[PDB]
Amino acid sequence: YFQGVRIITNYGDLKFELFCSQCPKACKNFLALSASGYYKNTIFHKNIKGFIIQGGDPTGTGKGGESIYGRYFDDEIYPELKYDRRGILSMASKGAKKPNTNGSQFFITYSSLPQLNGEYVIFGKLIDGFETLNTLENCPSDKSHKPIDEIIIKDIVIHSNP
Repeated sequence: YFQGVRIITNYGDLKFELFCSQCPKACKNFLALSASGYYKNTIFHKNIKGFIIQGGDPTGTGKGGESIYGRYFDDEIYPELKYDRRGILSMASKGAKKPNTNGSQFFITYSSLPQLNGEYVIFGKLIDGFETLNTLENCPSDKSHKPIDEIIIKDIVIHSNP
């Protein structure tokens, strides 16, 4: 089952395993947006050391993005999927506060974050590119947590092992 994707950035590649069985709606959205080029030449607009790095807004402001299903789609949230390691991949939203408000924006965690458990859809985990994530974490941000130099997602591709 579970597929891999590679997020190709201007600082190197991040490889994620996606949780296909558990979170098919979140995974299909991410795959279909990725395939249609929706994430090409976009930025991570928020980067907070020891917390999260967030991108996936074609607008780059943190206000935009929509799903393949419409503006929003429903949560796939489970006790078995937790923020229990560095490199978890999730959908941004306004907290499960305003449930079922996933769009296109996503974030990657820099550590275990039990306060986020149940709050956001987790749908993958980093399996390779840990060195890339270290580099990203150390990229300076301004006071609004915006990278000073742009962190760019060139593309997100479905990875096939040779």
